[PDB]
Amino acid sequence: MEKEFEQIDKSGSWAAIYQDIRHEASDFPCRVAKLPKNKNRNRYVNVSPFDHSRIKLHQEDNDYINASLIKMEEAQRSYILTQGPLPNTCGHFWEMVWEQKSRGVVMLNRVMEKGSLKCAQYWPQKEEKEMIFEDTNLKLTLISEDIKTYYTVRQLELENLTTQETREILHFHYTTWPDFGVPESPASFLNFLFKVRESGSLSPEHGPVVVHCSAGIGRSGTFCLADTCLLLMDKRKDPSSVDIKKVLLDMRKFRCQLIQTADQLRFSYLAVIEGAKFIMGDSSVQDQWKELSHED
Ligand SMILES: O=C(O)C(=O)Nc1sc2c(c1C(=O)O)CCSC2
Repeated sequence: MEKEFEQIDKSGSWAAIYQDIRHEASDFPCRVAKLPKNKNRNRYVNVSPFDHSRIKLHQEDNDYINASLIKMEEAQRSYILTQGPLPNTCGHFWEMVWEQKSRGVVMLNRVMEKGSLKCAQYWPQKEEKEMIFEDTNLKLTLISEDIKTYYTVRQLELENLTTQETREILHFHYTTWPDFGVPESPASFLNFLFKVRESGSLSPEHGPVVVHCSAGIGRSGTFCLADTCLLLMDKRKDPSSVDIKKVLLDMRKFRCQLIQTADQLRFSYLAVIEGAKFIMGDSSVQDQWKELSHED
């Protein structure tokens, strides 16, 4: 990837490669997304889940959410990628987290960005003010939170009000990754990815992690592409056998248009190439990312 990276950079060809990926990517129907009744369930008219990998809500009324299951078979990790919840679909989002048995929610965007409300405020910002989502009968409380300078970790309690079963959900909120943008550095992104990893939420005893940005494609695609490249590499301890563009194409079978610009593609190569130092047995790089990232 690293010889590949410098051949791309050297000849200024990131947009054409990105363009090429774009022409190779799958396209499957998104007919349920586009039903008239689901119009207000999609944030963006042109970003829909394919029918074959969409998450169905376990409810008879209307089972649709804008969300897909990215099942990475070789890597043996799955993720749910979803749009930032809308004001009428926060109760569906939480219904999805409960039914799917997810332990973690990775949020890569802010509620407000570039002057616009890119996502609903779907979680409580304070402990005394729980949310009840009456359409899906679910209660959520802020148990606490750890605010760093570029991310915050929250612990949430999700109650299914129908059984009174309770689960803890960890929320990993990256607050300084710009829409259509890249993280400040490979260090700080890697520091963030490894916080999520260490917490256990990626672990196969749990449902798939839920990753969202505002559309569930650009920042989320970038997050997942890095994670999975690094997992692949880990399982074989063989960096040279991971084909990043080929992993992004496999992920694009399950949701359209994963990774939104050519600099996000380029950052993913940066992230995986740096992350490999750690996968290949230099644990010291991890606490270096931590220093560089200025987390406190
Ligand atoms: O949130 C991201 O990282 C991302 O993919 N966002 C996307 S992808 C996308 C859009 C947006 C957006 O937020 O405006 C606007 C419609 S075109 C494709």
